[PDB]
Amino acid sequence: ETLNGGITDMLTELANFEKNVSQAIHKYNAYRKAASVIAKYPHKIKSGAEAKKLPGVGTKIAEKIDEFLATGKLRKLEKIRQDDTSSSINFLTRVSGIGPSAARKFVDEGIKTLEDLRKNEDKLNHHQRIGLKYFGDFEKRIPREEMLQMQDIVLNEVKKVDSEYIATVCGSFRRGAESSGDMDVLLTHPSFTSESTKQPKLLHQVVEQLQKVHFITDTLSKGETKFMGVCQLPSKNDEKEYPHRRIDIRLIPKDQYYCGVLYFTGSDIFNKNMRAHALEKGFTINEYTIRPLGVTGVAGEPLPVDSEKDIFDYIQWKYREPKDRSE
DNA sequence: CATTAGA
DNA sequence: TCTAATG
Ligand code: NA
Ligand code: NA
Repeated sequence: ETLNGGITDMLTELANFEKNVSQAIHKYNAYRKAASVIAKYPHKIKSGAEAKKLPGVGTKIAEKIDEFLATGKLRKLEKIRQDDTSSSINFLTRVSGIGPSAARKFVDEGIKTLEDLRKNEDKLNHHQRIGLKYFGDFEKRIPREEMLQMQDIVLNEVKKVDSEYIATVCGSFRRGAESSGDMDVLLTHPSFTSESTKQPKLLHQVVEQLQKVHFITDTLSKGETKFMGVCQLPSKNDEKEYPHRRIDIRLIPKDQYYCGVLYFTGSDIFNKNMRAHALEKGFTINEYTIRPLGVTGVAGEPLPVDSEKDIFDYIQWKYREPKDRSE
């Protein structure tokens, strides 16, 4: 956590680099397990050798450990950091739409800068057009103060269209968070669950609603169960307009909400942990259900969930307010 | 890890 | 169809 730090940090820098600038999935994956393992290690790694005894700890990495140990640096690290090309890839990637693959290809052609990107908005697809457009607003944090604003409105039309809908705004937002990156609406309806062959409209109707009023301003992607877009809070009585916000709304069988909700609310640690517990407690937890464990090794049969509680109760735990789902 | 664009 | 990008 801090004794293993530099090494893990360097190693991660290292993986990441292969993965993006290069297309070295393997090495990348090498750097990572190592980074994983050296990380677990209970002692100060004092040399490559010591490190090396580890699993996944090859000669190439160990070698890298020494140089890092001896001098507070690493050439290859220094070299890459410098690399205008590699820098370019890292950068372009921030555009929402742009991944490593496109990142390379773009560079290839010579689009390294934002400006470049613009000059060639044609080379870009709708997703990346928008990504490009709201580049600033997309990088910006979301004050909870706004979160409430957005949350508010959302619930309004939701109910507006059909009183029957149920939306929850999952994430850190839900976990008290002074700020969030994007809003996550989990949605369901009773007229939709596990079997009941959809009602795509269900998603549709609302998106439409949200748009109708001007909350939704752009569609990044809309499928029959996962809408991915942009939104914005009415710019008041002028002088102050709102940043374009990332928004995602997903449909869900009313028969899987709570777990889903449970789940997407986190935190990542709380989940894991809770999850780990449900195991002792003879269960199985996952994004959609909760199954009773059978001795043979495994088992099925999704226990019925009406609220975040049911799940709790099931595993017989203390209902934890989202507030304190921190871990 | 599953869902959507796209080509 | 596969292959990329999101989360
Ligand atoms: Na080894
Ligand atoms: Na990106």
